[PDB]
Amino acid sequence: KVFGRCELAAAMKRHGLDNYRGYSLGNWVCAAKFESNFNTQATNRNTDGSTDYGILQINSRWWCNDGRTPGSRNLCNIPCSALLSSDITASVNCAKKIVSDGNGMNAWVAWRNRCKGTDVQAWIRGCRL
Ligand SMILES: [Cl-]
Ligand SMILES: [Cl-]
Ligand SMILES: [Cl-]
Repeated sequence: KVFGRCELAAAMKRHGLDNYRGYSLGNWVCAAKFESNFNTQATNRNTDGSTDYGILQINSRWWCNDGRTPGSRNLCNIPCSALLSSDITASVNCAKKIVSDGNGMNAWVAWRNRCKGTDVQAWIRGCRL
């Protein structure tokens, strides 16, 4: 599923991400934009052989199992394929664990490089939330 911007903002809001660990909703929408272009089916292979999955490009190196990332962990206790669903529940629940891990949203390289410190409120402008 390719979410509309406000569609995803509303989905993220109802799933409890607005100000989760102090990150306003626009931060999450911005991260999703640059990680996946709002596409739940986004996947990308990393140089180390792990793969990023879904709307927030969650990495099999640590967070999910895909059976093809040797020596990795599965800290969200989920198949990586669950992170590709049209329903963002699994991705959101796992994201909550990731952002609580120590470095906050810096865990998402695209957030650090493209969202952090910017006017992220613009990402939820005009949205019915
Ligand atoms: Cl957009
Ligand atoms: Cl915001
Ligand atoms: Cl933080």
